[PDB]
Amino acid sequence: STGSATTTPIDSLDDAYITPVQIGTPAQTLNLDFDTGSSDLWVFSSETTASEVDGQTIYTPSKSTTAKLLSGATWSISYGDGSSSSGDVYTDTVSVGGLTVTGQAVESAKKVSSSFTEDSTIDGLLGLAFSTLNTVSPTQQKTFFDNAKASLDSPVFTADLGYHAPGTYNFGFIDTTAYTGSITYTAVSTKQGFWEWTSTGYAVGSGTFKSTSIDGIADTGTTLLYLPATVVSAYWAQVSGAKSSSSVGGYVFPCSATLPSFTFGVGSARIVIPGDYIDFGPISTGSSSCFGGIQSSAGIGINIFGDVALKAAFVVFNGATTPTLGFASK
Ligand SMILES: CCCC[C@H](NC(=O)[C@H](Cc1ccccc1)NC(=O)N1CCOCC1)C(=O)N[C@@H](CC1CCCCC1)C(O)(O)C(F)(F)C(=O)NC
Repeated sequence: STGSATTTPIDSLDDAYITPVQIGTPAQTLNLDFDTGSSDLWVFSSETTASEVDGQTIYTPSKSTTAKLLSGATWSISYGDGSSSSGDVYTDTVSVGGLTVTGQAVESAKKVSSSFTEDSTIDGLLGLAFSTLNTVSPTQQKTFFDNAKASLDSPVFTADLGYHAPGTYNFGFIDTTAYTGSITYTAVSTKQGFWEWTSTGYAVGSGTFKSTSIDGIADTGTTLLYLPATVVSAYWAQVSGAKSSSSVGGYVFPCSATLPSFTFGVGSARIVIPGDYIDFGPISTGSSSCFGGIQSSAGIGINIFGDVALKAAFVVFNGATTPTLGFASK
């Protein structure tokens, strides 16, 4: 079996991608952020504290015939940006893109932080990292993908993010029309439960490639590219008024710059992020100072290939028994 769903940026900087998902019987449609660095499917719900919901679409398990409370399960997550949510758990049927999974744990928020409340177009998350990270206690629950994987023609999904434009997640199959040339696949480490891989090095603009291993995670739920403070200095040194800013917390640059591209290595292959994908945009409505898309990881403590990097590529998460990550140009 297969499924094919359209994800669409939430805003005109592609800060994040929402993808329609059907939960329950009959279907409730919520739009979920597809998250490869987390392993919880959680949703806005009927049980969500009322003062914390603001225009989001809520799951009402009371209305679904397939919904069962999972008695005493609780869950509680917190993420890189300090956002958090917790609450209780049903199981229910979930479809993505035609692909149906029965008995999926759907974690129902009771309490979300302010950051969630603020973001009206995201009605919760669909984790796609490794099931080890799921936070439901006391019985850890499986991911959407792990539940599908039985049924799948092929235990891969693929991510094909767009630059200011809709893009597609596919389960079960590789669209050989979606990419040019060949996919290079590269080993994953599951140890910390991330799709963990190692980049082969980098180029700035039309500079020389440096060979150098950068360990990072492929993370569709993280907006920017976060690189070691060395790699990142190299890049912004090539941008005329660019500097590191304490008030902004970041690398800023005059909006009037052109950015050079960034190449990252995948085995012997090279992926090139066009300069314009790096252009985040104005830091504050009407400032002549723009925020960059390439940011240092020193403070976070892993390297993240976020959406800037992965929208440059057609990406396969091959969830075989030995997982791999495949990258191709498109
Ligand atoms: C500092 C490094 C991590 C930050 C990363 N978040 C991000 O990258 C959020 C994504 C977002 C877009 C729109 C609205 C709200 C959030 N964006 C963000 O912080 N910025 C600030 C810089 O401008 C660009 C957008 C993150 O926490 N990713 C989570 C999942 C998200 C959490 C917040 C809601 C959206 C999804 C993650 O699961 O992928 C994780 F790996 F980082 C994680 O915490 N695993 C436990």
